Amino acid sequence: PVKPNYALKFTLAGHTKAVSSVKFSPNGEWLASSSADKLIKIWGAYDGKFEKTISGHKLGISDVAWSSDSNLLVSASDDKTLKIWDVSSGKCLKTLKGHSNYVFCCNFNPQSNLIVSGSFDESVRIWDVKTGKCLKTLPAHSDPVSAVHFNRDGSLIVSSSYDGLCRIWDTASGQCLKTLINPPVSFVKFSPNGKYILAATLDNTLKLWDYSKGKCLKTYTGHKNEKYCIFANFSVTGGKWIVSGSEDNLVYIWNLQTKEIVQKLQGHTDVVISTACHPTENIIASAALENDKTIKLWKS
Amino acid sequence: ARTTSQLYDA
Repeated sequence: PVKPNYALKFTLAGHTKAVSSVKFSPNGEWLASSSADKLIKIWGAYDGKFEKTISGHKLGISDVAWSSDSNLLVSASDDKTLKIWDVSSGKCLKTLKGHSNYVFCCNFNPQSNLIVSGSFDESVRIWDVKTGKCLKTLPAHSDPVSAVHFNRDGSLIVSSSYDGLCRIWDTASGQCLKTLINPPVSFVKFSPNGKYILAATLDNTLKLWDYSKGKCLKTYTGHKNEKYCIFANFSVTGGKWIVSGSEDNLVYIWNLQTKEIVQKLQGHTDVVISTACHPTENIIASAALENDKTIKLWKS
Repeated sequence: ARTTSQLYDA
């Protein structure tokens, strides 16, 4: 194909403050959303039906992540803690304490026996899911950490920070394997095959790097991104796209190889801070900040 | 903190 057919199907309302992140369940079943109103909300992925609300954090939440088996959720909050929840009961299974400032990002590893976290304390922390104990505290960066992500088999961690660096660490030892160096790097994540790394910088630019070689392979422009840490995604179910939010209330979709903008989705009324792609269907979830506070589902 | 401009407003 040359251009996708993304049309709006549902607009989800419920959050009373700005939404911070939206993540599809690995089983393609649910969509989890986190808000600055200290709440997580679970919605149906294909009908948008509100299913439940998860509460417990004392301050706003910046990120959510699912277990691989779609049974657990992890939450990073301003209350300096992460929280592991059982999605079905909604009860908090564990509280990860250790960071000394706002926890900004979190993610499970594929095994979902470890959790990686970044925080305003400029460190990356690796926690054991079973016990909730902190296994490792890597002095990751010199400034707030914007994103943390495991690779395809969980052997690597990638981290980004406002200090302008991206860093690949060996999970088993915690040692820094690679550093690419400066505008603030606001987002980072591995490609599906684990060979590439997508990094967004606060100069309205995305870059697909091959960290093996330490070389920038693609550059995506046209959108607006200078202030907020906006999520980006590889869209793999249909055509191979790069999807992102933007500070001009648009959802940008580039063709990965051509890097040309293939679509700009209109609807949100504020900065689209988070986007997520469905694991099996051509479904995109977008979330925006206050003045909007809604989640929009798009199908192609 | 992801929904704020704290670092940019400094």
